Amino acid sequence: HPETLVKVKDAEDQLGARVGYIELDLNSGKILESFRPEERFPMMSTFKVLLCGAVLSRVDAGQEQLGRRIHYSQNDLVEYSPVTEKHLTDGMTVRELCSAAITMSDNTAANLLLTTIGGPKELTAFLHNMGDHVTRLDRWEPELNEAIPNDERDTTMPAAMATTLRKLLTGELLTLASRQQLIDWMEADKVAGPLLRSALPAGWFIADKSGAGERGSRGIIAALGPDGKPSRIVVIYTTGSQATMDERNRQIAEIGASLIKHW
Ligand SMILES: *[B]([O])([O])[C]([C]C1=[C][C]=[C]C(C([O])=O)=C1[O])[N]C([C])=O
Repeated sequence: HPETLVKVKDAEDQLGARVGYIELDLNSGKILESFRPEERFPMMSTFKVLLCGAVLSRVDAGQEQLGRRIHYSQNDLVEYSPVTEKHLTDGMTVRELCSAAITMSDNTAANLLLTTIGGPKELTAFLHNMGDHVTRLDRWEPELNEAIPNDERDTTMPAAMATTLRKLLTGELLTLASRQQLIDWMEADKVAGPLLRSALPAGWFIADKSGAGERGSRGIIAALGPDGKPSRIVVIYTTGSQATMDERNRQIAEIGASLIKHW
């Protein structure tokens, strides 16, 4: 809805930064609405969904186990390791790691998982194989959140990320069981409260993943819909603002409010 585009532009004005936006029909893959769909934005922690996706494909293929336990040490600990830092002694399973990386945005959990699949280059190659020739992971946590202007490293495009997420959630790429596992993690998200979630009406379905970074970067990817089921993919990225975290949260939630309102 064009009225949503009005809010998006309003957001750019409010934040004094670029905003990338996309609304995608889950079933058909049709673009319902877009704003700078083909400009690059830093993915930040939104990439964690893609990471667990690659992990799940490995599991499906017998190359990995959800139950496998990983034993890391204090040396692996990076800033923003709310969960990992609590299990230093016993380690954590692949399952718990994906859960932490997604539901809590745990940075260490991501690096550990990155290691198991062969690093950024491997994640990148996974994406490329599934038809996404744009999205790219170049660094590890937490350097990937650098967001230097004009840098292509660790970026995606709103259209690329939307279509990729769609393939992941509804394609033949993952077994049905893995798909669900993926959705289950996004659904249990615990740090995205002040974003789309704040405008969501009761009884609606939401599976999402947020992210933040330097240079006022903030973003969210999500599958949502009325009646406990998703029917649309929404991707929102911003970068360059000198605004506070709170002001960035508000604009995102206001965009959400508009999209819901004009559903
Ligand atoms: B992520 O954006 O790569 C990473 C970890 C992260 C920490 C706190 C809150 C969020 C969010 O809103 O989802 C995160 O993603 N960001 C940094 C700066 O390390």
